[PDB]
Amino acid sequence: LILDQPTNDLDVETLELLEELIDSYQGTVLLVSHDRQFVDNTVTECWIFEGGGKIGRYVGGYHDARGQQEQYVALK
Amino acid sequence: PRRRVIGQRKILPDPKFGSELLAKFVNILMVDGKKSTAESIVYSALETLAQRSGKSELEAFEVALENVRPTVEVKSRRVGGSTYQVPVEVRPVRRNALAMRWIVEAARKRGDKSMALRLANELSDAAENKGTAVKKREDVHRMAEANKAFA
Amino acid sequence: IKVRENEPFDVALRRFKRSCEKAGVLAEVRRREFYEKPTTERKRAKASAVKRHAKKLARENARRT
Amino acid sequence: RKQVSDGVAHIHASFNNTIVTITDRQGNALGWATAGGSGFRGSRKSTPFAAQVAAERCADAVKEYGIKNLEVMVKGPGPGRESTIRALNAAGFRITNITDVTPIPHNGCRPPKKRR
Amino acid sequence: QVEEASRSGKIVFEMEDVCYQVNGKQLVKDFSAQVLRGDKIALIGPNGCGKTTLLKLMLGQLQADSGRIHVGTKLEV
RNA sequence: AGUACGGCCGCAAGGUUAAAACUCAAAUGAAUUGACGGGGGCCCGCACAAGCGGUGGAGCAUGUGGUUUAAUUCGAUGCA
Ligand SMILES: Nc1ncnc2c1ncn2[C@@H]1O[C@H](COP(=O)(O)OP(=O)(O)OP(=O)(O)O)[C@@H](O)[C@H]1O
Ligand SMILES: [Mg+2]
Ligand SMILES: [Mg+2]
Ligand SMILES: [Mg+2]
Ligand SMILES: [Mg+2]
Ligand SMILES: [Mg+2]
Ligand SMILES: [Mg+2]
Ligand SMILES: [Mg+2]
Ligand SMILES: [Mg+2]
Ligand SMILES: [Mg+2]
Repeated sequence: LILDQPTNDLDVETLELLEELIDSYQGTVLLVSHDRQFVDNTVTECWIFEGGGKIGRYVGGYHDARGQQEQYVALK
Repeated sequence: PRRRVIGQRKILPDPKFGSELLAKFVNILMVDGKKSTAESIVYSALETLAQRSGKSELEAFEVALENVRPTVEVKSRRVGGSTYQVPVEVRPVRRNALAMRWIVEAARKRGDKSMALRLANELSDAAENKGTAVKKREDVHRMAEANKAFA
Repeated sequence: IKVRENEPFDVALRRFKRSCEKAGVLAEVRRREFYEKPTTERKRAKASAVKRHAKKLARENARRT
Repeated sequence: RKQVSDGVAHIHASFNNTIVTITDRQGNALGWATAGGSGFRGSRKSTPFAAQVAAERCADAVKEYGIKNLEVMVKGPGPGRESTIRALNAAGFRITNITDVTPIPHNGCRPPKKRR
Repeated sequence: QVEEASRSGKIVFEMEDVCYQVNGKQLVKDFSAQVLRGDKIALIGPNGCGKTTLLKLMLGQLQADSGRIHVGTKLEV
């Protein structure tokens, strides 16, 4: 599954089902979203974008990944 | 171990660096009693960590470890029909025992290539607070705080 | 019950409630009644006490420690 | 508002919960916090740590009045009987006198039956 | 309800040394990552930072400037 | 069976007085030695806990149960 903002126009009642469907999905899922609550229930990793073509790959939902990004030390 | 108490068991030091810390790490990931192979992997994995970090051999292995060793961890402590768990502080000598374990377990997943490679990736991540091994610590670190009422 | 605590104390140590009013006083009021299990309790609760006087008098023995 | 100087702390310690309420001298409430509302829903709220956080939050939301001097009135036997009043000390309140106001009948109304 | 299919190969996407840059600024500079079976990945970032174009590289919509991308073996996208 | 029928008492609930046929070879009391307790103390041990590695899925080897067969000889059937 590749989802470029799959929940743009959906209401929460229909969005609630999509959170449960995508979660239980057995196969691979790469999803793109700009909201916070939705990615804390479907994803377990992040590819946080940075400037200059650099992508930092963190572990966890949205909030966990942003947590590692405060504590980054970038391997001096 | 009801009546018994056990002092310790002596371990041979690591040959390149006369440190017992790197000597136990080789033991943990060694499987089927193949000490030569697991020793080669650790050497093929910490050679690159010198290349990336700048720190050479053990300050580089320590720094990645130090962000992964925990502070507290929980256990099941049912009283008289209860089923809850109690956060208990851990002694300074069990920290590295748990810290090394979490690295190697998370290294066997995330299969990239030869173990000397996918372990090198995981060690470097822990040098940055980035990989799975750090998350396993925080997953414990949360559960020890969410049950802080028991002490 | 009340503690004025005076000028320097810096710490509670309120073991002054243990005398008189405490959960020891309220435990009997949490529930119950039955009007005679107190007389079963108070008969048991002192039959044992004298039975300890017999064991306390039973120190007239070698016992070799 | 009203910049009240001296207040009173009421702690309703119970076998299941603990409700902290800060009032002025004449029984006018200013704010409150409970163990349950501090993210301790379930069996955890009956533990003195949860009682600590209830007074931790009640120290806030009353700081608008700037309450400096404090009396403590403890009611009811329960876990959070001394944990709350130690929390207020670390919260920065001067405490003058501690009280016990647990209600005890002189053999008044009949209690519930018993639980078997 | 979703329509599950047969399990894909253990490696879905592998791209290393891949570095694609639009005329002005670089969108992806020397990427090196792997996507395994059953791994759920969220792309996040700022606006116009290449999230939509990154997927286009994976499916081969547009060609990487360098580095090569290898795709899974039993995929049903 | 403290029951039935009949008296006396009661507003009623029912109380008091009080059988017989029939059936069994016992019912019972106190104490003893064991066993047992979702009774209590003390102690244990790969019993949990802390760990490493498996079985249960797949293909095969071997034994058993069932079913078939002219016969699928007999035996072993919780821990053991
Ligand atoms: N067809 C195109 N021609 C030229 N530039 C383009 C084209 N498509 C995208 N770009 C540029 O490439 C960059 C990344 O665009 P892209 O569509 O990948 O954005 P995105 O990271 O998915 O962001 P957003 O969340 O805003 O959609 C931007 O600078 C954009 O202007
Ligand atoms: Mg009740
Ligand atoms: Mg009668
Ligand atoms: Mg009778
Ligand atoms: Mg009669
Ligand atoms: Mg065990
Ligand atoms: Mg099998
Ligand atoms: Mg025979
Ligand atoms: Mg046979
Ligand atoms: Mg036979």
